Amino acid sequence: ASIPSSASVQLDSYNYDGSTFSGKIYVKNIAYSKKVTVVYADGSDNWNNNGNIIAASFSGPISGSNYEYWTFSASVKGIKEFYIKYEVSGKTYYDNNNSANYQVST
Repeated sequence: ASIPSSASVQLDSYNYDGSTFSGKIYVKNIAYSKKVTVVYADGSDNWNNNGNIIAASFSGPISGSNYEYWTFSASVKGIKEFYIKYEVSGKTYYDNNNSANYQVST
């Protein structure tokens, strides 16, 4: 089957409660030196020409497909919007709704 659809990467899911972020990601292995970077926007709603990034960490290869599987927990004090970036030591892409921002269910 063909996994890629949105981009090289697609957001799996994340959780929230009080002030807590816990997120994991579903992305293809292009090369090896990859660095997955969250950009999740503050409780001001969207970036004021800023770049609030928090690096995600790989958990392991996704058994059953040619993809990798990323996880991390974050202490966020105020979030509202976001999009996750796929930054590679060769390329860069974006997983972002359509062309705007993911609204965080707060």
